[PDB]
Amino acid sequence: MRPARALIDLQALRHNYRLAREATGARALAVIKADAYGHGAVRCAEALAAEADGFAVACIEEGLELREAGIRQPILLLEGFFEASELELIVAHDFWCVVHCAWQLEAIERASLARPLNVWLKMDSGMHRVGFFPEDFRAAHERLRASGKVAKIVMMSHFSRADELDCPRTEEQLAAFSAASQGLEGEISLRNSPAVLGWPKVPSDWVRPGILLYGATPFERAHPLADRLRPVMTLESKVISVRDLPAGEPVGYGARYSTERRQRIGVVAMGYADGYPRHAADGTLVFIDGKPGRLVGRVSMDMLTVDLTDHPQAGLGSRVELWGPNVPVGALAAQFGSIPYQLLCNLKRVPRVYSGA
Amino acid sequence: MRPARALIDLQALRHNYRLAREATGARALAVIKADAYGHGAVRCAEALAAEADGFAVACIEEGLELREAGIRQPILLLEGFFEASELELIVAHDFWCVVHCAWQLEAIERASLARPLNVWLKMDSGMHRVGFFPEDFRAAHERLRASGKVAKIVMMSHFSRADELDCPRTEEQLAAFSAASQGLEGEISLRNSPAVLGWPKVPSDWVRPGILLYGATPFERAHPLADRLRPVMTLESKVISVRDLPAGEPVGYGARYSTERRQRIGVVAMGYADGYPRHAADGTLVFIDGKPGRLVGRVSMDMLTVDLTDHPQAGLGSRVELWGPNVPVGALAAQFGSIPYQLLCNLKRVPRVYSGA
Ligand SMILES: *Cc1c(COP(=O)(O)O)cnc(C)c1O
Ligand SMILES: *Cc1c(COP(=O)(O)O)cnc(C)c1O
Ligand SMILES: NCCCC[C@@H](N)C(=O)O
Ligand SMILES: NCCCC[C@@H](N)C(=O)O
Repeated sequence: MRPARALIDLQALRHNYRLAREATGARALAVIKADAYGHGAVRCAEALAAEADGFAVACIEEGLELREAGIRQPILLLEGFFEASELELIVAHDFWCVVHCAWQLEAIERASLARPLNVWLKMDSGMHRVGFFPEDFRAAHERLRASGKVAKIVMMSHFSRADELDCPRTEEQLAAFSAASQGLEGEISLRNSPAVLGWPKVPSDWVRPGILLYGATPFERAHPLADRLRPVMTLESKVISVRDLPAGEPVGYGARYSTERRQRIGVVAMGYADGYPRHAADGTLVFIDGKPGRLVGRVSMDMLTVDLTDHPQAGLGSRVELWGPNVPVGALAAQFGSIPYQLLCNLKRVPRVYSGA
Repeated sequence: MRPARALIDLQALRHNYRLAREATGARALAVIKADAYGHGAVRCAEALAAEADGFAVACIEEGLELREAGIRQPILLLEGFFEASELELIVAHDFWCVVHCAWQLEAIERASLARPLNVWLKMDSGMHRVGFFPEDFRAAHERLRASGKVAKIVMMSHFSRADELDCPRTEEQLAAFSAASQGLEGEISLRNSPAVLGWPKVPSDWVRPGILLYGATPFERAHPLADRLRPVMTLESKVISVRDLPAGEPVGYGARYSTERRQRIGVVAMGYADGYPRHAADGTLVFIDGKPGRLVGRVSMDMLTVDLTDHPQAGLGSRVELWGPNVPVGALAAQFGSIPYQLLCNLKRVPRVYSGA
């Protein structure tokens, strides 16, 4: 069969979750939306179940997936419900539910509920994605309280630029949040991975680490705490064909790359349909049999090419690391204006082989 | 549940397959590797089964998927086998098999085979991906013939730049192929979608249309025949939140976009984990309730934002077309240096709803 695969190190996952808790002194929801950012939500939840305060996902189906698999820890629906008809199963499966807008509030007020809802009331404190404006937040809170449909309320917001350590936007958003929620009782939840790792003045009773769990830094440069993260996914394959070429020969579609000299090229069983980025430029780092090398030629749907010229011992069957502990996925992604989040989420087709369960 | 979904129009698929056959007068393998470029290999094969000469996939597992579903038409493994241990099931499932390199040839020569193999001998005629060099092709052919392990041989190659209609690389590759295969008996197979649509002087007994099946042109400009293709996938969702903003307010992560004026923004239940590109720039075309609109703000993993200011009738629950028959997926992709192939292949999480079966 094809030698492509994605290794998922669950010990590394636990390590990274623990770092988040230790750094903050807060309860932490492991953010495992989008199939744990491509790593496998059920398997990652199972691995964290014994020690996690809870999980967070994008929608009720991701939530139900976890419940069907036997996850009993709290689960937060980060966007709430999309249809009011979801409410009976939200209550029955005991999902914690974000409320970010007026129509959701109204649906709760007129809904017939078997048990009260645990609501995470979301404020738009400056990212202008979802949530109530600061000036509308108090009234929303009082309406949840008055409804008799709501048990606890957690007050929440989310940062747009916490990955920019020299940008004060995070400070501004916190100030707006604190001013608009002042005097309201309940826990608060503000911090994502960059704020957990890099913004120690930001408060939170509940933190919400996503990308750090997977061992990719959200930051563009080294950081003493993010430096301690352990990459979870290794995307790897093998060389399936070798070719000797004279200089000036085009490699792959579009001839973006031509051989610079007489070279030996290896074809690898990996391509953009698997999630490896088509945008990866010539000179992109790869590891070949445990040594640094480069990608040359445009990535195809199923296949990619690497330079074997300075790797005389390498050839057919050599192992190639596309990303992992030697080839950081975030540095790769930022090369062409992406973030590690996207590449990890794009993982498809290849087997996922879990270790450390 | 979340309103995101991908519509797959199987009538459009059949239409596009038929165009390829009609334009060429050749037998056509429907290329449905990578889960039919994200559209669903089994469902697309089932839809084409009654009229298709055959299918082509990337590997034995994609082949087996089709056989398990009851597909009885020929199936070509475009990269052959990755391990010689695949040969017994290749023979038993009657897979046509590419042979592109010496180690595969050698494995066939020493393999014990229950039935002979139908081999597509692949030449590297200038793309320098897989296949035998022209000067090695004849000897490879004679070795297959002499082995007594091989029934038919189809002589094949593949073009690197046929999507560039003003580039003579396609002509050069054909010349090299014809010169090196001259006098050898058997059918030939050279044409992919751009060569089917745009290079009528190129011969082929078997054509291999992939991207045109899905109703996306491989070309950067209009073309009379590619213009007749019908988009197969519609990626759509709905507006899940609306927000009025003053001018100069940042929208989404990174604040790449700030409101230009007083605006109304809508949050859509679609993001890059679903396959919608994170690279999509502000001003990207979308269709909102059947009318042109634009994307503003950076796309998030699960959510994206659109400008509703000039859409006074639109709001909560409005339908948004991300790509499809009004919003061409190829034009979107080429905006930021991608191709339609990648975006379609990246489809994840959302339901696929087939019509026309
Ligand atoms: C995705 C998400 C997170 C996790 O974000 P990271 O930046 O990956 O840590 C936390 N909170 C919310 C509201 C999210 O949507
Ligand atoms: C993917 C593939 C095709 C189909 O290509 P399109 O450009 O999508 O038409 C045809 N032949 C080979 C060898 C392929 O790998
Ligand atoms: N068919 C065009 C799409 C990209 C590459 C593809 N030829 C592959 O088999 O990898
Ligand atoms: N969590 C960061 C990844 C991108 C966006 C994500 N916040 C969403 O819920 O869409």
